Amino acid sequence: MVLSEGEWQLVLHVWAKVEADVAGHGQDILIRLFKSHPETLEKFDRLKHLKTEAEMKASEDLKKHGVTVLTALGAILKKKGHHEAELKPLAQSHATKHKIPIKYLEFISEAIIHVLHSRHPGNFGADAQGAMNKALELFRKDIAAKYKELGYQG
Ligand code: HEM
Repeated sequence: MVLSEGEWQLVLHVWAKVEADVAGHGQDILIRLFKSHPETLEKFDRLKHLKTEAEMKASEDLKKHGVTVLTALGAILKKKGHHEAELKPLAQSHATKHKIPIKYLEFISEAIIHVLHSRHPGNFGADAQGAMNKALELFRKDIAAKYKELGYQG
């Protein structure tokens, strides 16, 4: 797939709001992912022991990681589809080191869309949500094509 430039604008216009608080959004997103789909927390060897949302909220390691995730994703969105170099090292670690199935990337995509919708209703109407979803689907499709070259297609 290919997004039009107006779709990328909608995506980078909300993203600019997210970047006002990268650590807070990181936290929200990862917590929404873990509560919705608890099985995903098992993949994290540092975080696994967390039992409640109160524990998640107070974890400095969860917050540090959320910043790591959003910073990497942001650098990929800002590429506007020309992200092949940024996707290589990411596809290699998630496919052969962490072992993250495509299904899980769909779950965090859902958590990103949930949080933006709650925090940014004015900049995340139906068109901008459709453009964010298209941008994350492009991301998943290109990662999945890389997982298969790497021998994982998980
Ligand atoms: C929007 C998609 C995602 C982005 C952009 C992302 C990004 C990253 C980055 C930049 C790192 C550190 C460098 C590396 O290991 O490659 C990382 C590590 C990791 N990622 Fe992801 N990730 C995403 C989705 C996921 C999901 C959905 C899971 C599990 C459900 C997962 C589990 C992990 C684990 C287990 C590590 C290692 C954490 C640690 O022990 O420090 N990732 N991720």
